Amino acid sequence: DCTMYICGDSTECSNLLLQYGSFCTQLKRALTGIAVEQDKNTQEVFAQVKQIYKTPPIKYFGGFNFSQILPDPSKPSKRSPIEDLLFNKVTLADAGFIKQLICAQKFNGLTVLPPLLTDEMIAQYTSALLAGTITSGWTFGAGPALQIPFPMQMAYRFNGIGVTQNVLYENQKLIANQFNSAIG
Amino acid sequence: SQSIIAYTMSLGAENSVAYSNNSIAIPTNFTISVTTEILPVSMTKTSVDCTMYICGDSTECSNLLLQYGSFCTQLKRALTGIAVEQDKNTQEVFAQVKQIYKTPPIKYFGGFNFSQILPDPSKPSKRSPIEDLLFNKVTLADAGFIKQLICAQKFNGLTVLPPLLTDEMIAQYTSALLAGTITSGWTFGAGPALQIPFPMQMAYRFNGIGVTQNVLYENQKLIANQFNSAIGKIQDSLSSTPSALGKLQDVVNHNAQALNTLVKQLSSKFGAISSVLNDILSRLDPPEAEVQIDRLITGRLQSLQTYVTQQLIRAAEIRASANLAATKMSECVLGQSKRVDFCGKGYHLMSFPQSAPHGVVFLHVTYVPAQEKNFTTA
Amino acid sequence: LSRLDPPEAEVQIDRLITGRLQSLQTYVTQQLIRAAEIRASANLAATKM
Amino acid sequence: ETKCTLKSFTVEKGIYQTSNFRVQPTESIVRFPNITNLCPFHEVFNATRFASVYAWNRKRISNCVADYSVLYNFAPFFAFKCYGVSPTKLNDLCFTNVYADSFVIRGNEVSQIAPGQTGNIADYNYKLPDDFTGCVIAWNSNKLDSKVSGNYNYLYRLFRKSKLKPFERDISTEIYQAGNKPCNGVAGFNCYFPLQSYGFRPTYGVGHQPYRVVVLSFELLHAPATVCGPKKSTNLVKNKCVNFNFNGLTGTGVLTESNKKFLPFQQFGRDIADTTDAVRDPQTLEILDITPCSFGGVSVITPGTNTSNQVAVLYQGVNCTEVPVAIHADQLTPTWRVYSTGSNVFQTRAGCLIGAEYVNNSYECDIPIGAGICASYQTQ
Amino acid sequence: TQSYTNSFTRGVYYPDKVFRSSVLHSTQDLFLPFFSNVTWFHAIHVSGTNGTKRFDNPVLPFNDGVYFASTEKSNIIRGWIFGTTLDSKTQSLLIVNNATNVVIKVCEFQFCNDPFLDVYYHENNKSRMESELRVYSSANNCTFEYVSQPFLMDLEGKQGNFKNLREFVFKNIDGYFKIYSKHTPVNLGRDLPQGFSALEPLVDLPIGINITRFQTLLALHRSYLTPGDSSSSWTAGAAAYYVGYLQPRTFLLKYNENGTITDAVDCALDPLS
Ligand SMILES: *[C@@H]1O[C@H](CO)[C@@H](O[C@@H]2O[C@H](CO)[C@@H](O)[C@H](O)[C@H]2NC(C)=O)[C@H](O)[C@H]1NC(C)=O
Ligand SMILES: *[C@@H]1O[C@H](CO)[C@@H](O[C@@H]2O[C@H](CO)[C@@H](O)[C@H](O)[C@H]2NC(C)=O)[C@H](O)[C@H]1NC(C)=O
Ligand SMILES: *[C@@H]1O[C@H](CO)[C@@H](O[C@@H]2O[C@H](CO)[C@@H](O)[C@H](O)[C@H]2NC(C)=O)[C@H](O)[C@H]1NC(C)=O
Ligand SMILES: *[C@@H]1O[C@H](CO)[C@@H](O[C@@H]2O[C@H](CO)[C@@H](O)[C@H](O)[C@H]2NC(C)=O)[C@H](O)[C@H]1NC(C)=O
Ligand SMILES: *[C@@H]1O[C@H](CO)[C@@H](O)[C@H](O)[C@H]1NC(C)=O
Ligand SMILES: *[C@@H]1O[C@H](CO)[C@@H](O)[C@H](O)[C@H]1NC(C)=O
Ligand SMILES: *[C@@H]1O[C@H](CO)[C@@H](O)[C@H](O)[C@H]1NC(C)=O
Ligand SMILES: *[C@@H]1O[C@H](CO)[C@@H](O)[C@H](O)[C@H]1NC(C)=O
Ligand SMILES: *[C@@H]1O[C@H](CO)[C@@H](O)[C@H](O)[C@H]1NC(C)=O
Ligand SMILES: *[C@@H]1O[C@H](CO)[C@@H](O)[C@H](O)[C@H]1NC(C)=O
Ligand SMILES: *[C@@H]1O[C@H](CO)[C@@H](O)[C@H](O)[C@H]1NC(C)=O
Ligand SMILES: *[C@@H]1O[C@H](CO)[C@@H](O)[C@H](O)[C@H]1NC(C)=O
Ligand SMILES: *[C@@H]1O[C@H](CO)[C@@H](O)[C@H](O)[C@H]1NC(C)=O
Ligand SMILES: *[C@@H]1O[C@H](CO)[C@@H](O)[C@H](O)[C@H]1NC(C)=O
Ligand SMILES: *[C@@H]1O[C@H](CO)[C@@H](O)[C@H](O)[C@H]1NC(C)=O
Ligand SMILES: *[C@@H]1O[C@H](CO)[C@@H](O)[C@H](O)[C@H]1NC(C)=O
Ligand SMILES: *[C@@H]1O[C@H](CO)[C@@H](O)[C@H](O)[C@H]1NC(C)=O
Repeated sequence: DCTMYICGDSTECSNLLLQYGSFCTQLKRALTGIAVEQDKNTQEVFAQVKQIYKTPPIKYFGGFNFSQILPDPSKPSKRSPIEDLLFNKVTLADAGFIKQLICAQKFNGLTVLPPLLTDEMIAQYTSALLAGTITSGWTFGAGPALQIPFPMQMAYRFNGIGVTQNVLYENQKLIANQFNSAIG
Repeated sequence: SQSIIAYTMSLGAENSVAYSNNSIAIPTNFTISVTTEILPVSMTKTSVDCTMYICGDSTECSNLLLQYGSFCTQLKRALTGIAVEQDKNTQEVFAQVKQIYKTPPIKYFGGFNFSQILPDPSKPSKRSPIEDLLFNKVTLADAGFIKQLICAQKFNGLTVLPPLLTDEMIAQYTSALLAGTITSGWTFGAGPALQIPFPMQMAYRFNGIGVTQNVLYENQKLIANQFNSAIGKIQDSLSSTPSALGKLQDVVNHNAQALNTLVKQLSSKFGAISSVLNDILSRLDPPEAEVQIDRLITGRLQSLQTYVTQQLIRAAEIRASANLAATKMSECVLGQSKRVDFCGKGYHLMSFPQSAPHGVVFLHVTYVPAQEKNFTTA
Repeated sequence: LSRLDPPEAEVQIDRLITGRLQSLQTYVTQQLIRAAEIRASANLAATKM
Repeated sequence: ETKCTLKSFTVEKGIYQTSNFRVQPTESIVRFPNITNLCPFHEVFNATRFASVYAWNRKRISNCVADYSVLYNFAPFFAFKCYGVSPTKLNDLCFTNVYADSFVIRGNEVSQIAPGQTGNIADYNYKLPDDFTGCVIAWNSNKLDSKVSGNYNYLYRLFRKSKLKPFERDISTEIYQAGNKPCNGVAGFNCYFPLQSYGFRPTYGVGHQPYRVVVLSFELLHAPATVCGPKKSTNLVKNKCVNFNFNGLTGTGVLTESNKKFLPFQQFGRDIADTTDAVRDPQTLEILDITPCSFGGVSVITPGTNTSNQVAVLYQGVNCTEVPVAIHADQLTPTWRVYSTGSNVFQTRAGCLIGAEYVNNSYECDIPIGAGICASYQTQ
Repeated sequence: TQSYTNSFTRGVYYPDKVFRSSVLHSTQDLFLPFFSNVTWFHAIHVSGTNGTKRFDNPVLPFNDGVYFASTEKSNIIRGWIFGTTLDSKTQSLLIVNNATNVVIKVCEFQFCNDPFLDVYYHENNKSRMESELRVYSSANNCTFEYVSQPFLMDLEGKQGNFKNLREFVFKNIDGYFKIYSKHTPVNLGRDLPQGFSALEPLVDLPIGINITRFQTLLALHRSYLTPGDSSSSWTAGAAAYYVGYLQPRTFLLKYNENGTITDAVDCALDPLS
């Protein structure tokens, strides 16, 4: 806000600044456009699905271990351990939670608006994509989700690079162990 | 019984899957769909004169401005470069072919019906009905056609140059590409155009996505009916929607708003006795007149620089959009794209380009599965 | 404002206002470029997803 | 000109923008109100009984021809500082109303008559506005207003409850309520008279001698004229690029009859630029119109300078049944008015082109022009 | 009597004297806020053929200008007095109309309150009231004078249905009294009708005087339709004489295509506005 950052609560300064014409309508329009673009940016990346899928109750995917990426029901925030570690690693400064010491001393017209998408439904979107991509393969991004056993999808993805499915169907245990070790 | 209610946004409809050990799902039917996509390609060119704007037909103000040096030679090269980039942007998207192809005299494509996209010779402009609707739906502000009321209020050094490629030869390019892609497949995107019957081309397009040609060769009638219905209803969807071409309208409106603000900034004192040069010269005497004119000159320079400062960023964004549009035209139109969710939603079949005021519109054809049943697999 | 009469307080306050205006324009000028870069990165991320 | 706009003796094939063209004015006209009477300025400066500061005499002036060049030998003019209106650039203006205020004060307080100044005289007796425009004239008057015993003829107010608004008279013979006692005309202890003396004697030095001041306040604003300088008006010309002097409004353009509905209280017309659009005739009362003269840019189309020395000029957005075909001296800013302009003439949507012949052929074009039009070098 | 009413959307005038067309220019100036109270006022002096003293025409403060609205038969409301204490202590004004004349001036009148009530003032029989000025009785220290055309040029529709609504605005900003006025005979019985109209400046002249008081001059020698009651504190009662105060506000005026004014928006009434 110009009228407080520039001329602090002064009537004479405001009247004298009015002689410069329309000079802070642009400084507000540009910032509003930037905020709108920032709100729009995080919607295209995540909102790629139409329906919020759910993980199956029992978790047996042919030996693969998805406990490190799938949501953890025990935690109140329903966030995966990797997501929790990522959140703890980064130290965010301000997020607009009604702050009402350097942040408190920026009461000169500088405000930080909060994002429209709170950081609790982004995790819901991520869980939805994870469930849809581990329970239906790649067919849920083109039409209706069609179920398929995970080893069959494994053989499909191996066949897509030039390796026949018998390799997987004979080395399933070793492949699962390697995947578990890597994800650990 | 009407009010304003505040609630919590819902992500979407809740759904669950029935994953198990030996259960698979297979569709027994399909559906052809036609979507649309709008991409800006360019913005209006412009040119600004320092002498007419800053110091209106006054010798003393021009002499005082001369002392500042090269703050206006710099403000012409940027605008000329912007104009050149805008002129080049429209060439890359449309000028892809080397020759111009003619549609065959008799229009029979094995049941497929293309009257909505082929040019209509009855109309004077030789534009397709969808092209005409898109042209009419967008309201242009200025085009630089020797105008000699708001546009007439710009005798302040502001002019709008006309594009090199008029919107009469762009339709020729669109017709050429469409005839080439409906009479030769994708073979004319690499070398010489080779003729091929349309049903065989569509059968090969289905074979591209992993479905054997017998599906087409036994369901040709149904596929043609669905294609005709989708092509018919896409025009109604475009016509009846409140505002679909919003991006082009925003591009048109932003430049007009910026120009209006730039014109209005002349009505500013900038800490001076008056905002008109003739009075401030007649009333005053040269000593203090120099100081007041210097104030006005520096104010006008400061107001003028921001215009090109924002125009450069807008031109960069428009150039990025034009590059994306050119890549999309190269990949979806002149071939079949295996990139997921690039050329429409679903498995890609083919595409049609259309010209819109300051932009392009793509008509993707996509294949989507249908009712499915479970089976037991090993 | 307290230590001076309105006449030259006017020119001093003009000096202060023009300095603050010049200091404030550059902020949004750089923010536009930063936003454009972030938008390009977001587009790349969306395509990659 | 192309070789001059970019520093080099060789210009490559292409189109370059060089400068701008605009038609020049041919004659100048002036139209001022036709007033013959001379309004009096002698007695305002020349009077022996100027009133005191607490009640100063005001003289309003009306329709006349004020010659602001003869008053200089009316007084020593100790201070002749004028505000925004230039003192020398005062014989060539037109004003709505002019006022003169006359009074005599102490010389030490002479500097206190200015915007944004307080003290004693400027808080209880006389106040000026912050945005005042006009002049002040102060000079010594100790020669006349000097009494050997005491000059008890001029008084001023010391005590008042609040400061007065600018340009306000507050004459009143009251009793000030100093202290707690509500005195009711005793005028004794703790209740003093609001007025005191101006005892002027030759014994006192500079600053204490009486100083005689007169202020002139102008009305330079958009309104019908009442007072104008001594200038002689001329005839009206129309449909020609001329310079006008409409009641102090200086500018250029073409004047044509308009169809506006200027109400009796409307004198000037405006658009959104703070520039005048329509004007009313000062002495005929006819509604006119103002249009800026034709102007535009120039582009020079030239091949390689090592191939030929022939160029073709393009005027942008100018339809050349107008001055490009009828070209004359003292009418075009480019001094190079040396083309035929009767041959090699083409009209284009992006402004008409001079120096090229249309050919119905069609090739790939080298130098773009615009609107699907290109130019190139070609044999016979 | 005295009563309250709603001003609706009335009291907007051409701020400047320059021409415009199809423009939405906005201004900041003294104005009458939309949807405020206008307080009625009625002076009551008629009863039979006997005195029946009235003690009418009370003091009214004059702050930031005053908006005027009344429906006089021909010239029932005549003049207005402006000043302080109406005595030989501080200067006061004298504004009063005539058939075709006006004699407004600045002076220091000791008193001029001589209504000269008639013992047969009842208008239904006779309305004999000629040369009932009884003003400028005394002048102590006075030199200012001014004579010109009177403010109002009344028109008759040959019947009382087309009652004129003489909307006036008075201001004293640095002198130059603005007398913005407009005649709108189209009233048909309802007070302050829904609609829209503008006001135009007529006269301007600077004098210099504080004016913390405003009063009117009525035809007390010949008056009619003055019912009496104890109406006060937001009640109703026939007055046919409105008074409104003005405050500095910001307005958004939509200039018409021809050059008139069609709509206005107040920028300090509702958040939607
Ligand atoms: C693989 O999945 C199994 C469950 O099927 C996980 O088993 C337990 O996981 C908890 C989680 O911290 C550990 O504390 C236990 O020690 C694990 N027990 C056993 C026998 O594995 C296992 O953790 C998963 N693998 C990884 C690397 O997390
Ligand atoms: C696949 O879906 C299409 C959708 O149109 C089906 O076509 C419809 O079939 C029913 C029953 O024969 C007809 O009543 C409709 O008129 C058909 N639609 C249209 C637009 O004509 C088609 O039958 C489906 N195929 C199978 C094998 O079920
Ligand atoms: C399919 O093509 C045919 C012609 O090849 C079109 O048939 C006519 O189109 C005109 C144009 O509006 C209509 O007025 C006629 O009623 C149509 N006649 C028949 C028999 O269809 C037809 O419009 C095209 N299909 C669509 C959906 O437009
Ligand atoms: C065939 O597939 C459908 C879904 O595509 C199955 O319908 C759902 O099956 C799950 C699995 O237990 C149930 O929890 C849901 O309640 C079913 N939906 C409805 C609406 O009842 C269907 O059961 C499958 N049939 C077979 C034989 O496998
Ligand atoms: C799939 O097979 C495993 C093998 O033991 C079994 O534990 C699991 O219950 C089976 N899945 C279902 C849905 O029964
Ligand atoms: C100026 O001349 C015109 C002649 O057309 C005349 O009507 C007018 O009265 C003159 N002005 C004055 C002030 O007499
Ligand atoms: C005024 O002028 C007269 C002669 O015209 C002269 O006698 C007198 O001294 C002058 N007075 C002043 C105050 O200049
Ligand atoms: C202004 O109002 C006050 C109120 O008490 C009054 O005494 C004073 O005389 C007024 N000013 C003038 C110039 O009359
Ligand atoms: C122009 O042509 C001449 C030969 O006629 C050659 O010497 C010269 O280098 C050329 N200049 C350019 C700029 O091409
Ligand atoms: C431009 O000139 C051509 C030549 O006759 C004419 O047809 C057209 O009306 C002209 N346009 C303008 C705006 O003068
Ligand atoms: C070119 O074509 C026009 C008709 O379009 C014709 O009138 C003219 O004679 C042709 N030849 C020229 C212009 O040399
Ligand atoms: C007018 O004033 C009365 C009280 O005096 C109040 O009840 C009413 O709401 C007011 N009207 C407006 C519009 O403010
Ligand atoms: C009013 O006064 C007159 C004058 O004396 C008198 O004749 C008349 O009776 C009075 N009115 C009444 C009702 O008594
Ligand atoms: C007022 O009008 C009456 C009647 O027309 C007239 O006799 C009187 O002289 C006028 N007043 C003045 C001051 O002229
Ligand atoms: C009415 O007034 C007239 C005077 O013009 C008088 O002669 C008459 O008696 C009065 N009363 C009636 C009832 O006419
Ligand atoms: C005002 O008039 C009175 C007459 O009663 C007189 O005594 C006094 O001096 C006069 N004042 C002025 C300033 O003329
Ligand atoms: C406005 O002007 C037009 C033509 O200029 C006219 O027809 C219309 O009646 C005018 N509107 C009025 C006078 O209200």
